[PDB]
Amino acid sequence: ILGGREAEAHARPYMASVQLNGAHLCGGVLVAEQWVLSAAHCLEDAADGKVQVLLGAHSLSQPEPSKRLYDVLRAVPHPDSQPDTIDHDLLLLQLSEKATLGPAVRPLPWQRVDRDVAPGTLCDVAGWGIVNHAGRRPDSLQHVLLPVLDRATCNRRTHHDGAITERLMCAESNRRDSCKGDSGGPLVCGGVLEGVVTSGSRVCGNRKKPGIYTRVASYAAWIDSVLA
Ligand SMILES: CC(C)CC(=O)Nc1cccc(-c2cccc(CN)c2)c1
Repeated sequence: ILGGREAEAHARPYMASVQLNGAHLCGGVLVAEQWVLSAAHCLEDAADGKVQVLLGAHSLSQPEPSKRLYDVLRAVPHPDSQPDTIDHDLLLLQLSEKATLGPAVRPLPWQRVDRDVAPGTLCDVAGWGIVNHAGRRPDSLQHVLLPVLDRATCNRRTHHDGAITERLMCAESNRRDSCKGDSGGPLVCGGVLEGVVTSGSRVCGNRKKPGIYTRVASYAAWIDSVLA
């Protein structure tokens, strides 16, 4: 998260760190007792690494009573996701067991009704991704409020050039932005999960290249079907 602030410890009890070989790789969101939603691009290149999900965390390194590391039983990428596109970039991770629910570990309800978030609406984005242009990685969870950008402006030639489908939304990226290591984490509007961070492009914090988020409501039938 560029241009954000440290979050309040455990105020986002849905927040998950998706880990490869003991290190934070991607954000994720606890959406049911046994399932975490993240981005499909995260698991390309996992190949024989230890894939785990850290729940109940604030600091990645320091000990905390609520922190617990879970193994993944099953990972289900959306079947139309591909490494060279930004489309359908969702991943569902089934934990080895039901997560232990508590003040610091709780699922976040997600939008099932396919309606665009209105432009200008401020949405909360959180993660352990990099926090500046010198590559600094934070120890503790960061967050930022970003205004939703309307799809037609997002789709102009100077911005993302028709790439933003009805299944994607954008937010302003002017010095405040999701960045490397925030992928798969939550965009929350009205207290509900509306988006999952994705990227087509390496650039962060450039007004001309808005952040892109996969609209979970757009995949509501697929999500339900995998959760059953
Ligand atoms: C960590 C893997 C999923 C590989 C990957 O995609 N890396 C990578 C590198 C630089 C910027 C970003 C990136 C992420 C989230 C948002 C944005 C821009 N808003 C950029 C992403």
